[PDB]
Amino acid sequence: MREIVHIQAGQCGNQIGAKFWEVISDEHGIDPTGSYHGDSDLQLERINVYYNEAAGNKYVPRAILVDLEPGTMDSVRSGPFGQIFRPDNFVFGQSGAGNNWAKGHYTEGAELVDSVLDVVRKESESCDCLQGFQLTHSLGGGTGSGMGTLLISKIREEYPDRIMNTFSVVPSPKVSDTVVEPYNATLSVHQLVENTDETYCIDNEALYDICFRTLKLTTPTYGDLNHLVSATMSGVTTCLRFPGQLNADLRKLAVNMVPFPRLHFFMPGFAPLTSRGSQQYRALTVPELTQQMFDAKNMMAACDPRHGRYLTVAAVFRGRMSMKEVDEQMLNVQNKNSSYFVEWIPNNVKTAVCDIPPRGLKMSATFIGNSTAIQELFKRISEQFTAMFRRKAFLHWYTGEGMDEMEFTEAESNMNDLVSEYQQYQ
Amino acid sequence: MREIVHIQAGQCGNQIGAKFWEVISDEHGIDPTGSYHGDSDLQLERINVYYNEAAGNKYVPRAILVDLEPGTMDSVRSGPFGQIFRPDNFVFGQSGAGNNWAKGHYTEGAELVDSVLDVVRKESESCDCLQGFQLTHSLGGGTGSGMGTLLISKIREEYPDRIMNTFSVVPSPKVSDTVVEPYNATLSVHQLVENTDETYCIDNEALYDICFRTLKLTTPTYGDLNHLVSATMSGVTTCLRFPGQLNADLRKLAVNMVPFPRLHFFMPGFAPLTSRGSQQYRALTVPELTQQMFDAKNMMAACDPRHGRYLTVAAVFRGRMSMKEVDEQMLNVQNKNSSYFVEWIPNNVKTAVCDIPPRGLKMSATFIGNSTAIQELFKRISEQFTAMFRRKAFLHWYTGEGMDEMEFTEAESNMNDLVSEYQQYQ
Amino acid sequence: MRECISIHVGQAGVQIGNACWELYCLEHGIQPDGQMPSDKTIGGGDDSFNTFFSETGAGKHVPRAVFVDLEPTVIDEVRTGTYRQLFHPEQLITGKEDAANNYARGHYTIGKEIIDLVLDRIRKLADQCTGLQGFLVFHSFGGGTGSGFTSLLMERLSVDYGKKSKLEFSIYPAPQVSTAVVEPYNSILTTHTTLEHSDCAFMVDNEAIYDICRRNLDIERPTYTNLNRLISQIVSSITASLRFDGALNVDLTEFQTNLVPYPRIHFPLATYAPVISAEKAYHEQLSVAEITNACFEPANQMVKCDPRHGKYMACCLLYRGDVVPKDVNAAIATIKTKRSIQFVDWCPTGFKVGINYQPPTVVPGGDLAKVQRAVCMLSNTTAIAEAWARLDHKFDLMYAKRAFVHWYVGEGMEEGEFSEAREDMAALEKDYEEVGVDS
Amino acid sequence: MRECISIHVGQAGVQIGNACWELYCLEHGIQPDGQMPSDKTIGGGDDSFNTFFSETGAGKHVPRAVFVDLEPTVIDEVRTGTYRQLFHPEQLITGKEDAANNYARGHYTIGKEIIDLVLDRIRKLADQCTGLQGFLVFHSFGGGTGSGFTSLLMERLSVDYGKKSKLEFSIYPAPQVSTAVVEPYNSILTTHTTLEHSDCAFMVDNEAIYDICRRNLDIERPTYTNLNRLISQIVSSITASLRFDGALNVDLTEFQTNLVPYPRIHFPLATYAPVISAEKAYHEQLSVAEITNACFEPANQMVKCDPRHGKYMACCLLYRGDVVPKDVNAAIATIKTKRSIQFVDWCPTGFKVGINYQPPTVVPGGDLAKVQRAVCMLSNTTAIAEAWARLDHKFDLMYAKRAFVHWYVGEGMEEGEFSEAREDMAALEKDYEEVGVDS
Amino acid sequence: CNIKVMCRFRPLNESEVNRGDKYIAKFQGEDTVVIASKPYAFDRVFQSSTSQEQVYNDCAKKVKDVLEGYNGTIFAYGQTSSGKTHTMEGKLHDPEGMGIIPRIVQDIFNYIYSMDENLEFHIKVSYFEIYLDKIRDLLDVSKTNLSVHEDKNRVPYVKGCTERFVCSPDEVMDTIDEGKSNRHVAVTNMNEHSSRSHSIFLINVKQENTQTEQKLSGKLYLVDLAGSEKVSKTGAEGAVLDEAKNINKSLSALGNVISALAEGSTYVPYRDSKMTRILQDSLGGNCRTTIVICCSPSSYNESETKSTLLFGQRAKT
Ligand SMILES: [Mg+2]
Repeated sequence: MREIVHIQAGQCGNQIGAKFWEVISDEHGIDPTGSYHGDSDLQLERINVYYNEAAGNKYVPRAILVDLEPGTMDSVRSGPFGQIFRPDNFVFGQSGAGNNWAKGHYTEGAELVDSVLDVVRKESESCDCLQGFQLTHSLGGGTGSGMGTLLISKIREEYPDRIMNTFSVVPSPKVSDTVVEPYNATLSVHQLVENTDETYCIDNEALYDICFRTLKLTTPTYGDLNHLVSATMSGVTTCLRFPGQLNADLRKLAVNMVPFPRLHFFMPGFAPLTSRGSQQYRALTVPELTQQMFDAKNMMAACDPRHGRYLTVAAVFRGRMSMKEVDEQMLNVQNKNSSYFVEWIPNNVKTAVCDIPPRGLKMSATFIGNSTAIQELFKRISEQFTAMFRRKAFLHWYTGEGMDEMEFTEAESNMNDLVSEYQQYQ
Repeated sequence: MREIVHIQAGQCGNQIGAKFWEVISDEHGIDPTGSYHGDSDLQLERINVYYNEAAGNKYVPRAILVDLEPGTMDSVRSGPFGQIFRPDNFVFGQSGAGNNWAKGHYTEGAELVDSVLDVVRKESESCDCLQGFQLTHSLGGGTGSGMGTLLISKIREEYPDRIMNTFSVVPSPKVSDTVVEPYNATLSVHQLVENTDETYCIDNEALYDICFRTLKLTTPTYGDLNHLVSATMSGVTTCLRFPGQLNADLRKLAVNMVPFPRLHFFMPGFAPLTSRGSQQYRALTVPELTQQMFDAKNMMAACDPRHGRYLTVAAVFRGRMSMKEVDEQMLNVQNKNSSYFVEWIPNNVKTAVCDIPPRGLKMSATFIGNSTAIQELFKRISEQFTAMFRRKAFLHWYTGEGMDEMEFTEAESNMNDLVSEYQQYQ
Repeated sequence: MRECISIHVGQAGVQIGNACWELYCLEHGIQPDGQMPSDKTIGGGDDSFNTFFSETGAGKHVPRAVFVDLEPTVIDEVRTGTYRQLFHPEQLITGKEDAANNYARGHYTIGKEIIDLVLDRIRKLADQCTGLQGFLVFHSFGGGTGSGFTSLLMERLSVDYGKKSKLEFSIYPAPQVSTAVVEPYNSILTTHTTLEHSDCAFMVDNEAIYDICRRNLDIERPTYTNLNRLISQIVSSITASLRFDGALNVDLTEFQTNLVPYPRIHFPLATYAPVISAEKAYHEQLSVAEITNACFEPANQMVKCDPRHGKYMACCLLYRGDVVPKDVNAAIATIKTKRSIQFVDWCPTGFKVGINYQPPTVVPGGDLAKVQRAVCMLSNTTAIAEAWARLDHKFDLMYAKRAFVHWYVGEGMEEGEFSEAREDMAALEKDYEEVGVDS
Repeated sequence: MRECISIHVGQAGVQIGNACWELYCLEHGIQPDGQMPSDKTIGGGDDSFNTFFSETGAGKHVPRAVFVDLEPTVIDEVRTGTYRQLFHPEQLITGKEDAANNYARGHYTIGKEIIDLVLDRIRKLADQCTGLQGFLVFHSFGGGTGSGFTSLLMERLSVDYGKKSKLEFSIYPAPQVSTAVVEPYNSILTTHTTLEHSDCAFMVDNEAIYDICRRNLDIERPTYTNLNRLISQIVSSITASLRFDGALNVDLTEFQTNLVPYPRIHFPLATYAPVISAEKAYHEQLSVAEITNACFEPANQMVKCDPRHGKYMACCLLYRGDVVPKDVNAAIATIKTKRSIQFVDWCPTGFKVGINYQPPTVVPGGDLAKVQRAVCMLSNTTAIAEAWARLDHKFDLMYAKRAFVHWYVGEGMEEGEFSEAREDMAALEKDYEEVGVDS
Repeated sequence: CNIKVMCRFRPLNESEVNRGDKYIAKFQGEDTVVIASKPYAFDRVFQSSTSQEQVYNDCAKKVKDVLEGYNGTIFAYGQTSSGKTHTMEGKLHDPEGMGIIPRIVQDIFNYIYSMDENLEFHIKVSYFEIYLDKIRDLLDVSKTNLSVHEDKNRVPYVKGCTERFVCSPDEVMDTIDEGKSNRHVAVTNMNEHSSRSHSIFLINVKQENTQTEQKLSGKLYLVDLAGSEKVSKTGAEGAVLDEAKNINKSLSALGNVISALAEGSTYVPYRDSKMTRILQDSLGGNCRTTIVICCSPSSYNESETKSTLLFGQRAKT
């Protein structure tokens, strides 16, 4: 029960997912081939939150892989754990997208939105009472932003109540790699804000930090950034899939963490994170976890939270705890930083505990923060926009597909308001 | 394709040509007998620019030999490479011409002009789309000047577009050999100027210099003056007949070298030129060529170009070059003499490169200049005229065939204008 | 994984192309006689090369070219060389006469007899393709074919097809070295073409490439067959992401809305490094932070203008080889700080990286080293507005005495079609003047 | 390669001719009895000699002569000598009486009985020729046949034929040596002939040739049979380009429009060198730059007038032998500079070279050396106007006493036909006076 | 001064208002015309309203001095339907409806009917066109392919031209029409027939006085130019193309003549274009020449009339 469906869209979304479904698949003991070789009868008990049965004892996941360039959908299929998506699920147009948001929300996607909106319904009715759609997608490219946001505003009209996730990788100036981010992003966010109820902002600057400093790698290929955002995703939903001593689901977090209707731009994080040359020089019990977890250098979202205040905070633990450790650590790190947690909300830290670790470890914790610090993430974007748009630079490639000029101002105002209304709580 | 026909007229024209067609014929590997004994399959590839096929694998050239005294046309036939012209081509009247221009343009040629104008058409329709008529002829005798100019103004009415060459040997005072040059010449030039688009002025004074000084011969028979004007002619059209790295044809030169409609009296030149006792004391790469080429003593046309300015210049190279040698040598010799090249035209030097040398050598270059210095060639002529005509000397032998007296003044004025309109650009 | 057609006009065109294709057929294993020594043809989707080829029968591969010239003399070296078997002997068009550096003679009078035979071998090729990306139009602003005949081919290709991407690699008149007295008429005359009917116009001069061959490559006596190979690898990299797997791909349409800040301002000027000799190799351990620095020296710009005097308005950096995508970030970092590399304000974003995996490939008997990394900036700028200005001070003289006008008005054109082109290379200059001022 | 007919009048004529033809028949290999020892007569065009001969049958060659004299006594030496077999025995006309130095007696009264028999053997010879060049009219101003009979033959030949070239070699009265008391009537009387009905009139005196035989040839006791040989080689060279291959040929019509500045001024005066003895040879290595200098000494002019006092108006130089055409140019160069050789201004061109290849040929028992070069200036001048003036001061006396008038008016003429000839050698003098003044 | 240019923009018909071509002109002063923000500087210019007789009052009055004793010529230039045939030939039979040629011929008959009886004058005409670079006669169907030669004083004419005296207007215009009837082939399937070849009309007036035995002459040239023609917008092909190629190389070459004269250089290229050689006297110093260009302000002909001005813009500097 409590089933979740999964939508990927963009080169990001797909290369994140092909790792996601490798961590998930090895939690539940699933081979590549769909067969099963678990060891504990606990794994195969909620197998049907991210999976479907198929004859002969094969298990096939609930993916909807989407993108507008038919190369990605082949790269996925040859990787390890590729035999597994059942092939009708992919949906690929064949004309690329071209880092132009317009061509994903009006023209070259509007004629692909249905061959996916017509696989969600095929995959929304083999389930008893489902719970939400995940949507993992880079907010910078052309498919991801425009095509994905369109997909989302179509999904939120045939299902106006189920819950809605997004794992959106965000632009960052110090590792920027395209020249029209500040149109892609500020156009995408004017429509994530009205049509989702939780959004985990990963971004690549910080995700690089976390592998230079902490995990102390010579060379971070992308295969070791996606392998952290995968673990945050695997975390935020670990009570739906295992027995726990204080259960929390997407609905739990999405009611305890959102203190008004709009402010739902969380930032994730994960702990432990040890360069496994350094691992024998640190034995973690609960407090080591909860102190690494609130470090300025384990916010996968690029901002320093000290210039802001955590409005609300969540902590989804996994492993055998002793729950007063959890409770008193949280009271500790709530009374040590009395100036970093907002006052007029008491007991800011929601907790939860699962019971199986991620395999190979013994204790892990997935932090989900909601800080007013994001005041700065959407702020720098606006600069890199309010100069570019102020000279209609790069503008024609957008008017050429139908958008108006006005629509840009709409987005701009509607992402300046938001910053204003984190700023009150500062 | 791109075929050229060939008209000779006068004792000059014919003794030039019987050497011409020996250099051309040995470029393409042609025996005397019309047969073929080349070695490289590249020779026989455009063989049909100066040749025609004939059964049994004989090759026969496209000559139209013309003159009014039936001795020349026999001298040709017994020389080496004489078996080759196919005998219908000759056209000989039998009453000499008598160094009287009149008898070549009104009376004793007007009744031979058709038996040649009726072999050009026989030899203008075995070709796909031809390109021009050459016309090699001495501007001093009686057939050449008058008969040839008549032939040319008839050819330019059945073909008002194809291109028109002339290789006209010009009078010179210090080696003059007739007493009515200054009527022959100034009457011929009033009609070369209106009816050709390029004219290479060879003249015999300078051609003698070039064999006393440079080539250091004891005795220049005529067989070693014609053997230089032959090589200039063989040059000016070497891209039509071989593969090159920057091709130039009669149309190329005739568009890059003529800066107004009338000023088309070029002066040629050739390099290397080494007394082959002196040859081992000089190894030429490109710069030696391009420095000999602009010497006052390799302008086959008698004038010193330093008292004038090159309006435009062309250089048709042959051999394997390294093209920046060519380009930077030309910029060099364009910036060393900033006062000898006219200003209001930049980059005066047109270049080209063929790929097979003239056999026996490894590098050669055919310069074609267009200088305002010719201001003096037509100037001295006018003196040797404006005295003679001013006493009607020698005049009766002209009125006796139909010309008027007025026609002389016409010519005179029309070769004083020309000098005026090189003189502006000085 | 999708395909693009190539046109070659003029003889500089054809000979740029000779090397282009000797290189392409080496990047994929395609021998001179059309074959690729093959396998058991087990498949289910097999498009390893298709973008510059088409498979036909029994194992032969045939390229997609349209070689066009009115000169009948350059193509023949093709038709009998070592690339005989391979091209399709009904593509290489060959007219009757040549235009002889007379522009008016490639537009109508000597070219009205070949467009109808070349549009046809375009359209029989634009329909053996499933989906089509772009048209690469190699030509040469210098001569006459490549100035009139192309201004005809492009206009036809822009009202029949209409909305495609039409690229353009074109040789420009240099400021000093030249080989035509009537070049500054051709150039100013083809400007009405490279504004209304094309999008990218990668100009490349000649003296510049000559330098790049004398200072770096340790060859002082070059030929055209060593400039064309560099102008060939620019193209094997601007189209190196349609054709191999990538860790961050950039497709022949992504390029443009990354690279063109306005409808008209679209003349980038390329670059490339490493260009190192055979023995000056081992004293370099040329890792990414270095080859991204070679690109901004104002002594490797393949178009002799000074980029220092100017302001960039975009960039694009298509690295390739063994490049992992953090080093590029430290590299672009270093570049972003410098003085004397002045990015304009209204583009604070700055760059567009893009990486591939295939090493740039070598051509036997060539003159480049087996490097394991490469890069080809394509950096729009304002500095280029100081090359065209040059050709203006080479035309406002050769036209004040109407010199050489006769050969031109002779074949139909009029005296006005010159002053039109004047004002229309004057506006382009005014506009790069404008978009550089800071607001 | 075309042909010219010869007439001989008077006995000086016939004997000039005897040597003329002994030389011609030696230049070509024609034995005394008409044969040329022959070959297999394979052909297809064979005109080695034709200009002064005609082939007939079985191998005999017959010359083209018209020997005419009213004296019946000189021809017979022909008709029985060693040249018997060869001439055609129906050409040598022979009248009844002789005119006896009475001009009026060769014009009508003793000559009306031979013109009709000589015009006939002209016209049977002017039609065995394919195309005809000219008439060489040898005669002698001295006696009476050669003054009246020729003035009849030339007028007939000039209204029947009309437009041909009619040359004329003629012996003139000397200033001192003479052999006729009534010469200065003949001369002034034949002037109306050598203006209206001829073009070239090569006069040659006698004392002059006598000198040229005593100073140079080392013979002090000459005869007529040693003046005639020199007057013979002038003619074997003015017609040496119709008859052999040349490196720069000059044809018997080229001559005139090179050599005659006006309609009337056409009396050139010839010259010739080398004329060297048999033992004064080896002390000379007479190369071209020398024999072109011998021609302008005012001591080799075959007509005793001083060329220094005068001005040339044309020249013509028919070199022959082993002469290559550069040496001639240095030679004419040297001559063009000198003082005391005053070319008139209005002819700055100056000269007309012409070369051949056949060595001048020797006549056994002669008195000239086997040279390998030669030259025959034919230089129009103004100086000759000072020979005719002489004969005027030999006629304005023998006519003031009407001396000897009776023999003349006796045969029809009138007293006026003398004053006509007076004014008509007065105008010629006025005109060479004129064309020499500088403008 | 020496040379004068004139522009005249006709009014608009009913075909244009049906299609509704916009009005594109703009004027200012009496010198500046402007179309699409480009300034054209001239000498003398005329609106949709100015009347016929001031045209020649400011254009050809100073013809008076042809009859009084020096030379003169007037060109006329015009693309299709731009008023050429309306401003020269004109309404033949209205005193206030005629064109420019009769506005000359009438002044000449006036001058000859109003002058003293001690003087006598002669009137002479010639009519020849240029086509494909051969000077054709018109008054003689078979005399074609003429040439040209000068006299001893270096002033040219045509060797063979048919010259008919003239004494009465009807004589003049009769010649004019008979000549018109034989220009070379002109009319098309559409309405682009714009006089495919040039035409020249010589009016010779010679004078002699018996009081003083003084004899003068004046030559007066009327040139009707052909229309410039591009080779894209037309689309021509084959034979007609050879006409195009030629017309241009004349006009453009003609340009140079009208340039360096008005400019003031040292020597002027008169030989390169058969027509300028026929005029050679009638353009130069101490001679009066004026161009009469005609231009439409409508839009369907836009890219035409731009050119129709640049040519004239040459003849000024
Ligand atoms: Mg001759």
